[PDB]
This record gives sequence, C-alpha cells and structure tokens, in this order.
Amino acid sequence: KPSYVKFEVPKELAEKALQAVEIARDTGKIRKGTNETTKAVERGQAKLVIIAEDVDPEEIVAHLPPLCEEKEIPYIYVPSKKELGAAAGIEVAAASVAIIEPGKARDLVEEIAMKVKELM
Amino acid sequence: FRIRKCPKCGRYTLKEVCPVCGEKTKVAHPPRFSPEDPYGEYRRRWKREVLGI
Amino acid sequence: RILPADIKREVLIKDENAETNPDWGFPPEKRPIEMHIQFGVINLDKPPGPTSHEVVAWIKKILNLEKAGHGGTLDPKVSGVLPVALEKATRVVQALLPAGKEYVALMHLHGDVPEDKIIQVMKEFEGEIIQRPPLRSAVKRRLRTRKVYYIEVLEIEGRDVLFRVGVEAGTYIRSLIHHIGLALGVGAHMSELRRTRSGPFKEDETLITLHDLVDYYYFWKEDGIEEYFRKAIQPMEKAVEHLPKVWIKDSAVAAVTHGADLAVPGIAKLHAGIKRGDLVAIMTLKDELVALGKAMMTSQEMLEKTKGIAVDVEKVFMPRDWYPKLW
RNA sequence: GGGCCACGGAAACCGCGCGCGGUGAUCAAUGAGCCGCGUUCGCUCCCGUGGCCCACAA
RNA sequence: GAGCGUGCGGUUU
Ligand SMILES: [K+]
Repeated sequence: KPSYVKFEVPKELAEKALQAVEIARDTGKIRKGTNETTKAVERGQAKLVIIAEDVDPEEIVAHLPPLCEEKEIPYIYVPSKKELGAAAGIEVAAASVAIIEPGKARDLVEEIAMKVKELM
Repeated sequence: FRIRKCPKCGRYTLKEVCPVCGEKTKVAHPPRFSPEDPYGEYRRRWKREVLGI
Repeated sequence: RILPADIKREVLIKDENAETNPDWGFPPEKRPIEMHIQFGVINLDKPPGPTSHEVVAWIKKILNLEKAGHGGTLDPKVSGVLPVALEKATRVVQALLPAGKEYVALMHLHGDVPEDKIIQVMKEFEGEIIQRPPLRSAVKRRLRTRKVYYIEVLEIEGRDVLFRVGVEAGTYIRSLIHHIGLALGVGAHMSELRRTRSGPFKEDETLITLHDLVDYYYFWKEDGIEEYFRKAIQPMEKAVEHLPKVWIKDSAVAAVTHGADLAVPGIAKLHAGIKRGDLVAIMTLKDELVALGKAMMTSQEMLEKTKGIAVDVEKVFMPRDWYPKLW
C-alpha cells in the first residue's frame, strides 16, 4: 500500500474515523478536500486529519503526514476516498478531511488520537 | 482522465487491473505541478524518507 | 511497433589501431555535475495543464538556466515525453524535432460500431495522410502529407477506443481521429492524448516528472546529494542515439571543433548504411558528441578511400579546448 | 575569402487556457462559481555585427 | 526576414 501511509490501521479504528466525521459534520465543523484540509493544518485549526489510503497520484496527499507532524496534529487513514466523501456529506470522493470542531464526537476523537499515538 | 497503465507491465489500459501482468493500474498522467509549489518542502520530507536519504 | 529511428546499425572499423588519450575530453559519465548540466537534456514527463513553453520557463527559473529549448510542442492538456535540451546542448533539438513520435490516444466515437469494424478501418490509415494544420497552430496552415507508421488498438470499451499510433513529425492527431470518425460514418473526437516517444526519448527510467526534477535539484543544491539530479539529466549524446555515427581519431577532433570538414583519414569507425546527404553525428572514441554533419560519402566509400571530405561539418557542440590542436 | 562559434533580427499591454492566494459548491473536494494576482520554448535557413580557426588528422 | 515543431489568438507602436 502507498508510501504516504505511515502505519497500519485496524478496521475497527478505521470505522471509528468514518463515524467521527459523520457526527462532527452536522454537530460541529469539518473541512473536506485536500486544499481545505491542508489550510486547516497550516492554520492550526485541525483537531484530527483523516487521509484516504487509495489516493492516486500519491502527491495529492503525500505532504500531509509530514505537515501534520510539523504542526503537532494527529492524522489517521481510511481505506476508501469515495466512502470518506460520503462521510463528509458530499456525493463525490474526498482524498482528505479535517475536523475543526468535533461537536458531539469529542471523546471519540480523543480516543482515536491516543491509539494512533502508539502507532506513530 | 481515463488512461491508466500497469506499473509492472507498462501496458496502457482503461481497466483497474492489468490485462497482461495482473497488477493494479495507476493513472497514466503525472500529477499537476505549480511553479509556486507550496508544499515542495513537506513533499521533499516525505520523499527523503522514501529514498533512504 | 517500428519507427525509422529503430533500424539496426552495424558499426564498421576503419582504423583498428586508433586509441584515445584519457587526459583529453570529458566522456559523459566523468563530467563534473555543472558541465553535465551545460551539455544536458531532460526527458520530461509533461503534466496536463500548462503549455510546453510555460513548463520550460519554469524549468529555466527553478534550475537557474540562461537557456533551454523543448522539442515538438505538446498541447496544454497532453502529457508525456517532452525532451528539454539545456544551455549549450539546446541546439541538439534539431536531431529530435524531425524524428518520429508515438502517442497513446483515447478516441470517443459518437455512435456504436462493432469492434471488428473499428480495427479494420483504423488499419487502413497506416501510410500517407493528407492534412491541413488546425486553427491552433504554430505553423503555416497549408495542405501537407505525413506518414502514420503504425496504429495499434489496445482496448475498445463501447464507444471508447484506446490506441497507440506512430507518426512522422508534424502529424496532427486530432485531425486523424476526426477522419477515422468520418470513415466509420458515426464521427469521433479525441478525449485524451499522451506522447510515449520522441525519437530516442522513451518511457524508461530516464523519464522524469517536474516534481522529481525540482526535488532532485534541491537534494543537490540544498542537501549536497549529486546522485539523483545527475540521473535526472541525460548527456546530449542521448539526443543523438537514433542517428548514424562516425567515430573519429583524437587528432581530428579539435580541427572539427574549429569548423574543419571531416576527411576520411580522421575516421576510426562508422555505422554501416550511411548514404550521401544523410544527417550524421560525429563522435569521439570516448563516445562524446563532437558535431552534427552531412554525409558527403556512403559508408563503403568512407571505408574504401584514403583521402577526400567524408562529412560536411555543420553544427559543433564540443568546446574548442577539450582536445589539443594536433594539426 | 571560407568554415565554425556567439550576439541581434522588436517592445509594451490584451484575451483564451493554465496556475497561486482567498472563499468553498443541489454527483469537477484530484476543486464549481466568484474576487485578486501571476503566466508562453526553442530550432533551421537567411541577413547584420563581432570572435576563433583554415586543420586530409600527421 | 522565410520556415519548422500537436497551442496559441488580439490591440497599439
Ligand atoms: K504531432
């Protein structure tokens, strides 16, 4: 799997990520698309970044993990970009997604953040 | 863009899996490039990790 | 599968005793990096988006070059092989511009046609075609004839036809697809195009993206790592691989760089099958590109004779001080 | 004289397209629409000016 | 100046 995917993510954790975006969307604030997600991280407003595992070409999202580590922001992967798009509430695929305000999903976000900490 | 090619075979195809080698195909066109290149620095950090440099 | 530039060439020996002095000249992989660039060519994978001219304007500015020229212009939406010759190598493009090209194209048919028919009709387009350059054109919009060397259909998916095509320089691909559409009755247009080959420049490990090009430049400039950027740049000699060659003695080299025509007693080796008037590359025994020229004799005449002008020297690439003035 | 090399044989604005920054879309988030700013390579002849050579390889 | 190469097309001077 692609070289920008830095660690292995279990299906359960991956499902928790797609659920967290589902909730944070209507009850909080998210940003959807790679430019929006990237800005969020540079602006330091991203709480969690979710990156699709099937981005081609890689270069679309390849810069995110290093930029996240630079800004001290947690990131995690999900297998599908179409599925990540659906979660973001758009009818198109999304290569990456940022959570700016978690809303009714604060604890799930904090849970995700602490298990990817061991994987880092 | 619909044109794909197998990273193994080199075969051009419209399919997701190479009809020759059997490998997962990639989009044939290279990624878009900006002279401004906003994330070159961070892309370079990823690439340095990849290249053993 | 075959372009004219693919022909097999037998190297023939005139002077078996000719040796080269290792103190003289700079064979490709021995050139310090800065000299390498001075006499270099990039096998660029052009991205869709910018024009070919913009892409080179970016290359010049990022690599800090005074000059660079590209071969046959690719359209904004077209990706693929774009040779970019740098600095003192810029004029070698003239060996490229006229050489054959290959494309992978996706044609969209405007009506349903059986797969058997599509292959049949496209096969009929191999050979000469008459066309007029389109409105969006860098060239005089007059009628002209051009060769299609081959067409290979790779895949048909309903109304989409994916194919490879080999063509003479100056062949317009949109126009060709339009005429295939008319031959099929239903009409057609081109939805996607990629150049896979220009002369000696192919899709191999030398083919490099803008990203890798600028990144490797920075690894060199800013990290001190020479390896990657070095492989990013090809010696100008590459731009001459498809040409018939004659290899010359050390004692003829400086003269030729000073604009002497090449006489038979300067020849050490040559390719078989050179005819009068053919474009030839004049090489050192270290396989350095000295000059481009025009054959005044055939391969067999150069081989059989002991005096007379073998090659008219027209374009000199090698600096005058690489070999001593032995005359 | 000839050959070769170099330099010159237009500039400044405009558009289409493409990009960056901003915002971010009733299936283009791998970026819609809008705003602001950016944005186009050489070669061959030929002619002009200058430079190096005149070298059958010894 | 005249041309070439899949991309340019305008308006002043
Ligand atoms: K062409």
